[PDB]
Amino acid sequence: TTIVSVRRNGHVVIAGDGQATLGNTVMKGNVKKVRRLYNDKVIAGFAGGTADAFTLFELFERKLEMHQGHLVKAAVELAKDWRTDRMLRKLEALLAVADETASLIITGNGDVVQPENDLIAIGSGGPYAQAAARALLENTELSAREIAEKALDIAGDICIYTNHFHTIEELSYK
Amino acid sequence: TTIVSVRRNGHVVIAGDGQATLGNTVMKGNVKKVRRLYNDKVIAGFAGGTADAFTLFELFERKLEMHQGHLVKAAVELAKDWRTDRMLRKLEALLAVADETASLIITGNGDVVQPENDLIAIGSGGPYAQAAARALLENTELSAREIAEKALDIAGDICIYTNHFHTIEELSYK
Amino acid sequence: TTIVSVRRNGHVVIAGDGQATLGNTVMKGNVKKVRRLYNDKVIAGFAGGTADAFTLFELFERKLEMHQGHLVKAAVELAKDWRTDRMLRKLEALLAVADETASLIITGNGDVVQPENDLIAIGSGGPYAQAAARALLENTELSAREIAEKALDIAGDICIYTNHFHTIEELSYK
Amino acid sequence: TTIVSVRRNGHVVIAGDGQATLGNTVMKGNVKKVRRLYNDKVIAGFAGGTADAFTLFELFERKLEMHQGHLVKAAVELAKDWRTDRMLRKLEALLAVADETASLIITGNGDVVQPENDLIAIGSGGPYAQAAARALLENTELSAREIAEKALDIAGDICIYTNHFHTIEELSYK
Amino acid sequence: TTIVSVRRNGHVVIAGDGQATLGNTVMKGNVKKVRRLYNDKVIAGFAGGTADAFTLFELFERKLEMHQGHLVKAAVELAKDWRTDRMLRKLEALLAVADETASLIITGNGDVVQPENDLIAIGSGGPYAQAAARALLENTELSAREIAEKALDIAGDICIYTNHFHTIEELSYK
Amino acid sequence: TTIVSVRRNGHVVIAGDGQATLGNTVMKGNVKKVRRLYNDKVIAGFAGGTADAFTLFELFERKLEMHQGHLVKAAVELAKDWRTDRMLRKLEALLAVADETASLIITGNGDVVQPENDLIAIGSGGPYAQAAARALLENTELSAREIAEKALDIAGDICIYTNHFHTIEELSYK
Amino acid sequence: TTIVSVRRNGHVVIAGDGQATLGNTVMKGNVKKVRRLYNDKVIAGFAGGTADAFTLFELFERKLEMHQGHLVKAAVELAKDWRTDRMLRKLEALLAVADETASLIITGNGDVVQPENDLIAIGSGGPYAQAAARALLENTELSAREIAEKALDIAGDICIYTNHFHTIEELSYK
Amino acid sequence: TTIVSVRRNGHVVIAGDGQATLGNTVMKGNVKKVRRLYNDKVIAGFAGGTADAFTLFELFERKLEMHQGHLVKAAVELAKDWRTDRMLRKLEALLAVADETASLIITGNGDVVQPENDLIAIGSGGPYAQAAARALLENTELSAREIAEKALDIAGDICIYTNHFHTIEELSYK
Amino acid sequence: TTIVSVRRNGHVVIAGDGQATLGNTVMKGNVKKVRRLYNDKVIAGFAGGTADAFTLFELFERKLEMHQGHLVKAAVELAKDWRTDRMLRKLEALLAVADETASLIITGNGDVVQPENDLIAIGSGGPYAQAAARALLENTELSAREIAEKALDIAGDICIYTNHFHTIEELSYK
Amino acid sequence: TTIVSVRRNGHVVIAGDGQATLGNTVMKGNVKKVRRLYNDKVIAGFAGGTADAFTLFELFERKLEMHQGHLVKAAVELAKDWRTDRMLRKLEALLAVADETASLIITGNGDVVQPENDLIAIGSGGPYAQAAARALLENTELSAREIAEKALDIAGDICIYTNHFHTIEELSYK
Amino acid sequence: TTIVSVRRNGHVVIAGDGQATLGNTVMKGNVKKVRRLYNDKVIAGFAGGTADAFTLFELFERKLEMHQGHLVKAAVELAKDWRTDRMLRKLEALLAVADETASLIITGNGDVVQPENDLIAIGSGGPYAQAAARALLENTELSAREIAEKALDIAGDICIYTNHFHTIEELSYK
Repeated sequence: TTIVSVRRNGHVVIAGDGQATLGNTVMKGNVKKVRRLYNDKVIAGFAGGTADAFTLFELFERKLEMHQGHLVKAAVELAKDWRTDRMLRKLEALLAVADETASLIITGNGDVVQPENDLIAIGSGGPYAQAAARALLENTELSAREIAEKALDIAGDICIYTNHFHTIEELSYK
Repeated sequence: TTIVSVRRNGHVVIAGDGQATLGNTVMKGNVKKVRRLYNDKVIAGFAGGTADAFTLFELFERKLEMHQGHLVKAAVELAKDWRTDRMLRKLEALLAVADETASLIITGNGDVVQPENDLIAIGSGGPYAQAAARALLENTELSAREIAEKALDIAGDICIYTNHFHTIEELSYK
Repeated sequence: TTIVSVRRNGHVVIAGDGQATLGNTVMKGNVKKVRRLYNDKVIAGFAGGTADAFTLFELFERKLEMHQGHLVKAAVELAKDWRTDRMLRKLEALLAVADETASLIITGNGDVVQPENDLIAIGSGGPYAQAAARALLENTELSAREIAEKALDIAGDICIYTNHFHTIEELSYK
Repeated sequence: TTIVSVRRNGHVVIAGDGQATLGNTVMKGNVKKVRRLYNDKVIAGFAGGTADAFTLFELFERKLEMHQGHLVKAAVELAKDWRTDRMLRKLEALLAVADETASLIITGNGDVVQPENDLIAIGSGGPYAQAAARALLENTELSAREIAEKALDIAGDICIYTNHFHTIEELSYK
Repeated sequence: TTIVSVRRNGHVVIAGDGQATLGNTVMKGNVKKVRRLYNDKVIAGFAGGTADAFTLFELFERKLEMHQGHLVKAAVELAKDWRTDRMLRKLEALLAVADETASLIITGNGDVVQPENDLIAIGSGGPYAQAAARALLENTELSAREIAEKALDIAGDICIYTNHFHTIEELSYK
Repeated sequence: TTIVSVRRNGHVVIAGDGQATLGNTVMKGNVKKVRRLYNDKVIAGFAGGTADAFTLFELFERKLEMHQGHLVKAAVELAKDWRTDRMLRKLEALLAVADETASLIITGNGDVVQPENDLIAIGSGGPYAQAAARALLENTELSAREIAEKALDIAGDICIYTNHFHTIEELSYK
Repeated sequence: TTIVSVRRNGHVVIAGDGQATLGNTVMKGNVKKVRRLYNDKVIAGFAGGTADAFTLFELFERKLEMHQGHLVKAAVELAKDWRTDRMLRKLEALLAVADETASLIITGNGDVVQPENDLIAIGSGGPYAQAAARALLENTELSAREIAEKALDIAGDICIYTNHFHTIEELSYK
Repeated sequence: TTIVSVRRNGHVVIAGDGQATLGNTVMKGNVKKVRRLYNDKVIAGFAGGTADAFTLFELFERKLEMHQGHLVKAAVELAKDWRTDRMLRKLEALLAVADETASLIITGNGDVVQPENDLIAIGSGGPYAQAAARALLENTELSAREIAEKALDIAGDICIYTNHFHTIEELSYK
Repeated sequence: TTIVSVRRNGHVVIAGDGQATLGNTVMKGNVKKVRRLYNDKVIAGFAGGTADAFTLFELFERKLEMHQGHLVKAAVELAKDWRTDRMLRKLEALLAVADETASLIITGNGDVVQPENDLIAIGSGGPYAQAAARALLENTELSAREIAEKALDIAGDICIYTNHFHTIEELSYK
Repeated sequence: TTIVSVRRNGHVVIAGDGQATLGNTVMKGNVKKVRRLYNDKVIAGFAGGTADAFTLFELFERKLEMHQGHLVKAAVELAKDWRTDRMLRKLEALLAVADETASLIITGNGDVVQPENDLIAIGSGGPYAQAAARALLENTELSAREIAEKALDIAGDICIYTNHFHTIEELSYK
Repeated sequence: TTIVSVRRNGHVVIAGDGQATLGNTVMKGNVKKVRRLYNDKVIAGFAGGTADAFTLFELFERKLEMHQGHLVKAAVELAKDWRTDRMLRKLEALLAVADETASLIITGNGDVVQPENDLIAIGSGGPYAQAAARALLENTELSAREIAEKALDIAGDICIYTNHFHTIEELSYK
């Protein structure tokens, strides 16, 4: 699994592969690991069980409604209940989420993190995608969509747990 | 253990072996690993302890009653409760279920998965059956029952933990 | 890694993938795991270190010269020296080899095996390919090349350690 | 793997399965693990690599030539060289051999063993076959062939590494 | 430990050894692992702690009184509370029980199983006894008592955890 | 640690060493591993943590009050609560207890056991003492106190974890 | 495995069981673990592989020839070469040997040991037998043969890896 | 450790870090892992012990002399002696070498490898550098030196065993 | 990870790196491992999960409110609750905290420790920094900020898990 | 850690080192592991976390007030609640305490122990100090203070976890 | 173990502790881990077995004779033979050596390393000493002897396996 997020020129994207591995076998190659949230104003991705993310995504929209869609404050309340609740503590996933404000990562340890350039790269192939996205962002004028697309393909060539099926959700704010 | 599910021409089937292995010995060769659920509208299989599935299948039917028989939504609620409950988390099994709508897999990690062609193959012999079923599904006009039957016999010849005792539950919707 | 051998209608083939994995990382995707031997009379494949097979294949040609190209007798002498020599015992690979006479497997344990229909499938993806090839060989009139090619692609879709880069060496005898 | 030897009413037999396992996968199901030796005077079986037994069986015939077909003395000389030679010490197999004189087992540790009633049962399913053969030999008047056949089928139903393909070589001396 | 149950000619029996092992030592050789229940209408055995079975046996008689002595339905209710109750879940034993209706096995996983010919064989030496009992039942006219007696003796010769002290409870219904 | 119990001629004794080992060092050599219970009507010993036994012994006396001092029935209720309670399951000890009625062992697995001649021998040196006691019990007229004393000294000379410090509690009923 | 040596009243004996265990299975119950050496002047026993002892016993006779039958000096030369030679170092066995002079143990670590009263007890059941033999030797006038026989039977009742098949070789010197 | 090789526009380079780790400690940060060979016609790098490469590089120059500077044939002769010689087999390193002809990798297993675009990336940070170099080579017109420099810096930011000290040897052939 | 605390001339500081390692890859290089607490009267650092500390730091401020900001007494109450609570016991972190009174360490084992000169150095690079700080503290007149800064850079050059990104919070009391 | 207690000539002392180890590093060398309790009438020491002992010491003074300062009875009530309370059960420490009456040890298993001569020696270096203190107490007329001082220094020279910083609290009663 | 090498102002030194640990026990505190070589022209130290270094240091002098005292070239030949020879490969030690030319480290992996400022720090306490020596070398004018002495004392205070016994060998060249 690999998920990338890039922000450039008033645009931010999130891309993820579709591979689902069971041991040394491929279970499903067209998994949709990216989706939109909060009435199309928020994009998000997840590395882990499908249902574990759907639960965290729904509760994340709840925290956004309490906080008027504030991404950072809602992310802290989600990470707060994730570590706290005995039910949510059992969930194991790596969430990635972004809006026009900023991009950040959420973990099951309760840790909320914003990467240096809002450059997110998670999953088993995350480090491989961060290496490629870091290269293009500093050496090219390519849009955030082209960077996340090419970086995810390179991660699929390297990571055995990542394939080349792609799902992207762009958000333009300019 | 091997369990196969094929969907074709308005028909969907679930087939599984009957071998139950204890270490290097066969404990029972006529295990019924396939059964019907929700008043004969749903077929299902399981790879693991027999009572572990009977517990999960009964609760899955209760999730269908709360969701009016919706397969996907009830499968998530089952996967949510599976990972969450301290008693259900001890269960170790691989569930397979299908209706006229779609086919999907349920796991103890809370992951709900629907394979590409609704082609499910689980158990120690799953990947064996999956490659035989994929070959016939694309190169023959055989019905879903004929594919799951021949694929399960091939997995029994290959997997040492799978035998040729078979149990099938077809569902026709056309 | 996956390697297939099929024999039908006076033709026999050997096909294998090109993936080379290190941990969870793909090292090389264009590895040639199939080659010809004994002045083009024999085709062979290997699952393991590249040089480990080049050493075994070289000595196997020498065993063919002492036995005048007899495949079975030279394979036993190879398997004899393989387990015997303290240098060769350190080698770890799974050999596959065939001629117009028959097809057989050679292992580092000194075990020489000729499968049921001369249908060889080895590597981490071997059993995946064997179930696909078994399905087409009984239900289709496809030539040995079409079976090994389609079976190897199915194994690459399932096995995470197998890719879709192909290398084939057919031998026609009729 | 399972191999049985029974001696009754001037008759002695050796029977074995044909399953050849590779990990959790069946490699070949029609392996001939039983053969004749010393110009049809001796019957023998083996549990292990095919070539490892062909080497030991060849040398065993030469030990019979030096000892004029004496089974016991040739078996000790084979077991003596087996542990001694650095080449033969790498071989790993369980040999079973019998003639009109007596039945005995040979191991890579150099140990030569004659069971109580000349009842040999080796391989992964050996103990399961000895349990059934011991029951029939004391409670039935069945011939040695009928006992070894039914005991081997029972071992195949229990042992996952043993199948129901059979190979037998009877020796009648009366 | 080994326990056998055979049903033939209107008769059904349950036999078990008396060995109680503590590590590599014998703790007690005259353990009574078989007893009668439900006012002498039911026979039962157990492989595990003595007190764990006495608890499950008493509760099994309770389930029989609620269900008017129905063996199958009471076995399900026992397996239901065994897996469910936090107290009973700690118990570790393998129960075997039979009446004039049928014979079945009960486990701590909650799984209820009826063997093919009502032929039960549990314990560390269970597979050894099933191999012998399967041979005699198909090849002899011996009564169920003689089969369980001879099969248990063979299991004691093979299994190091099983001795030759025997306890039997026959039930005749004809 | 070694603890012995012998019953002869209307007398029953329990003897144990006083060695307490921490790794490869002796922590204390005068431990009192034997004591009296239930108003001097019952003698008992323990191999393990001293407070683990003091907890189990106190509850065992409460079980005797509910059962009017019945040894066997109270021993089962203790073994039932031992395995069942989450706090008692953490305890690790080997209990030995006897009265004028019989002698028996209690374990943390919930197993209650009465040896053949009411001859108990537990601890790391138990099997040592058991063979010395079995020899004297059958070939001498020595009283139970003389047997348990001499057998414990023999176990101290053999077991590195057992010393010659002794504590005995005899019960005479005649 | 259990082997005992007792010396009394101008007599010395060596007794051992015949059980040969593989995992949890008895392979052979009539193994001869005791034999005579050096033209009937010396008795010996072994715990381990049968051929491992036959090799050590043969060389031990050669050490006796170089030292004119001196037991102690030849045992040191045997233990010297045992740990020394790269071939002999792979052997794993526990030797026991005695003559009219003294009794002593030989090990694969090169350790030569003569017990207190020339009372040897080795094997998995050795310490069991040693405690029984120590009890009878001090409390009875029984001959060395009666002590080793009764002590070996007690060890077989306790040790799961020791049976009651016996082999004895007495040496009378007076 | 990380080493990169890029070939573009008649130019080829080899770059590597200078970090030398000892457990979790940095031993030296200015290691020269890149050097020139064969009178400035060849550039090479190594991942491993410093002296292990100096030995292999010296012998590689001698293989170039016998083959008149032929890179491929000398690399096979080096890989042939590397696995063969008992002295060289103990060496553990990953060699990287290139000239105007082509670029290739040499391993201690004897395997000689040429990557797809002559793009070599080895060491603990090798995969991270190949991800970035692959991105720039396809999406930029940057020279081979600019790609290897930026890819090595990205690998140093990711890999904990790689630092930002650089050593480069370019070869221009045009 | 490395965290340093120095106290000198009425000043106390806490400095830490920003490296966050996942396996052999750097996850984030700008982590803020130092922060202020209790209305800017207290400085603190942490080595471990970011949210683990945010949980412990918030409760530590509550302990300061109950104890009127007393550092030592509140640190014990935090360490008491840390080891005691089933939820807090799962936390894994190394806390460092200081005020104008003293400096001390808090651990998950419940151990509260105040180093000799109030010189704290924790994390994988702690012992590295501690030896650099000890050298400057005794041989220079440098202020506590200059010591913690230079010592942290030295630990970053040595520790592979520590970088040169720095965060400091000084407290002046004079 | 090492702690010693000696009683002689109307005087009793408790001495302990100051080393606090974190893995293979020294965390703090001046730890006060000895203190006075119950209004200067009781001396005590502890091996473990500092806060864990402070909690047990305070509760120990509570038990002394309930029991009028009786050392033995209060020690039992402390060991009773230590094992019982879910909060106190998490504490891990080794307590040593003494008054003019007697000296004793308290553990987290709930075990209360009085050494033979009231000679306490706990911690990782405890056995080393007990060896030295045992020598001086029987062979010299040295006071209890001189014995505990010299024994603790010897334990520091031997134990790597013990240093030579000392803290002593003498109690004179005469 | 800790060893330091510092070079400054025409002077170079090597200092090491004298502690020798076995498990958790100090074996010897006055070990000489530093010595002179090549007729007093060279100083050296070692971390590991004493005889392992005496063998390596003797051969190193022979490598200096063949190379006329060249430190670097003789160190490579030593590291070459170290990894090469089957006898030398068993040696485990960390060598440190220096002359007026340069300072360098030698390892059993064949790795020769010269640190940045010729500042060597090896052993379990090496990294501790390196951080102290790095602090004084940049912030003080202290001579190389004063730095290595103060740095070694700091490592002994931190490392539990390092003591304050010192051995130094200075070399002045100016």
